[PDB]
Amino acid sequence: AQNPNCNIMIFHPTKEEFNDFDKYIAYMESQGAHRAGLAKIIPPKEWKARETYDNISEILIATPLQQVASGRAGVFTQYHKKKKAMTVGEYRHLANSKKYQTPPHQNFEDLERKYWKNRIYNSPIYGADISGSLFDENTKQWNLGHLGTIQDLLEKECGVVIEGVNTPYLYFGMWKTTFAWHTEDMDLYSINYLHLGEPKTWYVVPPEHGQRLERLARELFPGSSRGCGAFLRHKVALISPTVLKENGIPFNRITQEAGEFMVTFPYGYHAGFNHGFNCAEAINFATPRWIDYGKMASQCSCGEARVTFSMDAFVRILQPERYDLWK
Ligand SMILES: Cc1cc2nc[nH]c2cc1C
Ligand SMILES: O=C(O)CNC(=O)C(=O)O
Ligand code: NI
Ligand SMILES: [Zn+2]
Repeated sequence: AQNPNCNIMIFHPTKEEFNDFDKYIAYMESQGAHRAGLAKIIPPKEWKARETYDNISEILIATPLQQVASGRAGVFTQYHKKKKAMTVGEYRHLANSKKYQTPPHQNFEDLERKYWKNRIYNSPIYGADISGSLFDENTKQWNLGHLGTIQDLLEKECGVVIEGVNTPYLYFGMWKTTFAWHTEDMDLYSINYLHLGEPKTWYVVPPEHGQRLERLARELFPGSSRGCGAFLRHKVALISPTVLKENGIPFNRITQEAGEFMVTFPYGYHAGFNHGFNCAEAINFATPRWIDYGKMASQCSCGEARVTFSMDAFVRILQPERYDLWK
């Protein structure tokens, strides 16, 4: 078996290898990349997402989210308080203000220490889940707005035709902005391109060990666990690497820099934080190997977790018992 220790692998495709997206994902998996739950892909040196990021300041963040923490430094939840709309230019200015800017630090490790020590005492503002794309329409390779759709994957594999669409989201971050422990909707893959700005640090649990994270989460957030059989779907729970280590949970970490892709694999729990002002674009996707994970995906039915229009069809076809129980 390839990659038995479930290490995060880093790939450097040539421009020739960067032409066929599906083929390269399959190649990464042939090398065991999926066992980690997360992989980094550094694009060919000749490749660009777009010519410049010069004129993005007029993008609107209709509903910026203030991420307010509760708990202790290594075990906390966050809720999102909606704020008034602001442009990306205004958001960038806010991110660089004295109140919100990245503190002095020695290196990524020092900054990581500061994040876990001090995160809960601040409430950074995140621009999340903004439908759109910053890929130039003429970018032919790894254009996250031009991927084959999950609906077409399901149709090719299973012969069922379903409603629904599949488009990218933009994420504008600042220092300490946080993404909670989660797998993707329907335990899909995701791909994430860091367009510009400061780095993003990721933590990930190997898919084969996901239940270990679930069990720890039930112990650490016992009320939440009683309220919902899949409360990590709510995307509000954080657990630090120190607490994971103390509880013997297998995980890895890596920092993504501007110009790099990350892929998360089916049922790879991940969490992380932004180092400073940045912009990422992400979208879910599927492969034939995903289908069995989609069938097994745990669902929130307490009502807290958002179920998109397109998710409906996934549940209806892959999980008809769970769907009927909904209805
Ligand atoms: C181990 C395991 C547990 C799961 N629970 C939901 N999907 C799953 C997929 C795997 C692989
Ligand atoms: O970047 C973020 O804020 C969170 N992104 C993801 O969880 C992802 O791409 O799968
Ligand atoms: Ni994700
Ligand atoms: Zn729930």
